[PDB]
Amino acid sequence: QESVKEFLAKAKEDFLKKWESPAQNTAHLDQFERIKTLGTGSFGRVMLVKHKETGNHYAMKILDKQKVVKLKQIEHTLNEKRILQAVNFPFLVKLEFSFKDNSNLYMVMEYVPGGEMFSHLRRIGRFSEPHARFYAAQIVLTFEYLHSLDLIYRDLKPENLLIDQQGYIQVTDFGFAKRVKGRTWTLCGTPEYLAPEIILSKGYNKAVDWWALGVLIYEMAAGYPPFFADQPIQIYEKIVSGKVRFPSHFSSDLKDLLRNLLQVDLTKRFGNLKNGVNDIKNHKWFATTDWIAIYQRKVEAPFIPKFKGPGDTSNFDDYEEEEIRVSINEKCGKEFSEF
Repeated sequence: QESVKEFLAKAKEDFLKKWESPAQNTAHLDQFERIKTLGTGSFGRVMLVKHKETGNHYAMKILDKQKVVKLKQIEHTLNEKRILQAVNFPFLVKLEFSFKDNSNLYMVMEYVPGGEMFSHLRRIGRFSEPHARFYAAQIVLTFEYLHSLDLIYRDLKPENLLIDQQGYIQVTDFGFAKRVKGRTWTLCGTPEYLAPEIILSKGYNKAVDWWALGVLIYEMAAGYPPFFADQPIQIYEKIVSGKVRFPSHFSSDLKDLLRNLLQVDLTKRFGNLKNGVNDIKNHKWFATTDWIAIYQRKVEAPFIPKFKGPGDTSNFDDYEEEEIRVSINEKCGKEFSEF
């Protein structure tokens, strides 16, 4: 416990230095060769690229400034980059470079070829309780780290959990990550993973991450999320109801933990009590977990993604290659001046 406290203090000092003096403009597009588009969204894309000089592969997130403004994701994109450049933890994907041009914002990250947990979960069906516990433990440590720096993550789901070549998690997408002391109000996340207090719209705190952990653990072990319905409105009804139905194969301990994580009133929810993360870390379901060994990656992973070489992308879906448009005129200069 003393080694944790001492680790987190050093980590806060490290974070705050970089938080106060953010790295900017540490590379340029011309330094990278495009290999393949790994994914697309409403205001950007992520591409596999090769750094021309070193031959190292990276995952490059490219965001269209005009589209970020239109979808009102300005502050969110600024948060993402500022937080990512300042954090350092094994289970967070490392931001190696960032920069911008006339048209786009760029975040070059370590490439994780194993793909998203979500795809592996669908292929396998459901994880064993020992299997789920392995992943969950890493998320518990990751939140313990993030919350210690007053950071809420807010985008937990298996889609955002990449599996590295050691079979350990790397969390990607900090679009909803925010530094806040106390409460915040933005309606954001994924309907299946939203805490009641987000839906209720009265404001909320880091306790929403612990709720989402409850959802993640359920989804991992059951093969499907605890609150599912045809339409978001019906999903939200189930969430705020205070009712969960657990599969028969769920251990008594697992159910107890999920009852305490999927706790509707944020003042009785595990991880938001006076005793914080220890209520989770010391829970019976985790009695077998060696938290230090997990941090170190000394625990045998349940599954190692097949490596198929550098620049192989078989763990990702296919996407048509579209142009990377760079305008001659600077766009949205003011809005993204801090990037």
